[PDB]
Amino acid sequence: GAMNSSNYAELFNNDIKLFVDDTNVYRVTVHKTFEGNVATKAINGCIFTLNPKTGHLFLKIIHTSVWAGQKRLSQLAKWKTAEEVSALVRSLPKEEQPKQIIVTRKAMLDPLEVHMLDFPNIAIRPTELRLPFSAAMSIDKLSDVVMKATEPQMVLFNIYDDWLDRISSYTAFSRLTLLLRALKTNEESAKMILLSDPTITIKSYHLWPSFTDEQWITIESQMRDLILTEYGRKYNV
Amino acid sequence: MNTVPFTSAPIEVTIGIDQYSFNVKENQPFHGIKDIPIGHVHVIHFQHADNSSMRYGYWFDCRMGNFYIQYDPKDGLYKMMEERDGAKFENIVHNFKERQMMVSYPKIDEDDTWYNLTEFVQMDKIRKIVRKDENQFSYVDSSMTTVQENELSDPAHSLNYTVINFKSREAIRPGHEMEDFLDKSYYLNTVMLQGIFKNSSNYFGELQFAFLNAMFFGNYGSSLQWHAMIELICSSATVPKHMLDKLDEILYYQIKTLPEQYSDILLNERVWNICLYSSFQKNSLHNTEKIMENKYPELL
Ligand SMILES: CC(=O)Nc1ccc([N+](=O)[O-])cc1
Repeated sequence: GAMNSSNYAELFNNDIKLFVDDTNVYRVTVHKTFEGNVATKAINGCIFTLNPKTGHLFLKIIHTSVWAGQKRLSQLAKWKTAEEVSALVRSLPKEEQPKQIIVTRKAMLDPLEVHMLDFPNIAIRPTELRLPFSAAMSIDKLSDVVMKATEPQMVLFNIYDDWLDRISSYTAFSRLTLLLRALKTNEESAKMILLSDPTITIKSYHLWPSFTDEQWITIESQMRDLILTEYGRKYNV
Repeated sequence: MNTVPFTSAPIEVTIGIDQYSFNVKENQPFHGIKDIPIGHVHVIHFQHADNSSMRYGYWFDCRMGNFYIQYDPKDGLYKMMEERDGAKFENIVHNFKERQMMVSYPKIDEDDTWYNLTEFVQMDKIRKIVRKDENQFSYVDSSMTTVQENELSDPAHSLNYTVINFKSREAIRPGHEMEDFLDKSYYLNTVMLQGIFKNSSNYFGELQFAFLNAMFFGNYGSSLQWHAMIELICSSATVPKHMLDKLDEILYYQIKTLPEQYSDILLNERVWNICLYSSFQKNSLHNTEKIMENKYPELL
């Protein structure tokens, strides 16, 4: 059934699973027309498909041409997501296909279930966790490849950089969700924290800065402060 | 006009015949039902006074043979049987009629209710749903599972209704996933009407049979089937115009006949609100929508 705080370590067992987040698939800017009406302009989006055990991220870029001439785009976006996730699974060798796909939004359950009818043994599950994957587009290198795309494209990343050499996947996922929660609550501050010290760089093949273990503890403490703050600045506490 | 005689009534029982019912006391001198209209299927059904559990009964068509009821004290129920000796049967019935030991099928002449509930029901096609090899009549009771339900555990004494499943490969063409799920016209018209039923009369017959088993026996799988067959039509953007008009009439008379106090269990809120207010056919069921809104506005 649904994934929650109680069965959290299941994410890091040896059954292949993927999170799918669709919140950045259909993206628009809202603007005024010359007549003073309102209109939308689509911008490029992405499907965020993540193996939480390995850090492997399958970033399917959604180019704005896929919406041309289509109606009810927010509904179509869920079905397009499911189409692309199904195509990804079919592209993988059998031994790499997931045994479960966890969707971050319940509205993805029926579209993905219907697209995966060929795979009756792959479980499609919701979650009660409020995961911050919408903030993936606050990661500069991810945002950059999405905005530069001129055609549909799949780009593969490891969202944990080399962390698994030093920490477990449980700890890596916890760091990732802390970073992303911070970026979602106050992007400017979070990004300031991450880059304030210019002697710590992002390797060309990485997404995040090359912190030592001790600097990560400081960084992580700064992100918690940020999140509790904003939680005060917000509710006044 | 045909007759279903009873050998006797050894146990106190409420007896139904179609939408009518009457109480018989233990060892009351009751010997059956006369003046049954020819041309329609019928159902004769039973609820014992001591065990309101298990309503049960028999679908039959008097044109297909001479049928009677006899209590079996070993199996503890009223059983339908066929009498092959036509002279023995005429003589039994004539004596019971002479002694006025029979209730009269009590049809008002203005009343088309039973016709309207059984217009497409066929008794030869109930050899698909309940193939109890030898029987010309068909036993149904409250607990009977569907054949489909054996897979989500006895299928020759079950309801072999047509398997409808909206998230199935049968319902969804590869490459048309979103289209076929949001508009079920290809599943309705190509898969079900052209491939399985053969015509809409057959589609309406199983839909009518499903409703009647839900109403008379509280058969839960029958209620599921009735709602699925409604929802498949309402969720299709493309439906023959004559089918929509006929469906409105079918459902109107079903909703009219439903006991007011059973609406809580026999009507699925989700299906009816979707069908009447969200679906492609939301504007196509005027008679049904009006009776539903005046009789069960709570459900909506
Ligand atoms: C496949 C198919 O025609 N089934 C079916 C047709 C009619 C009835 N019926 O009761 O009239 C029951 C089942």
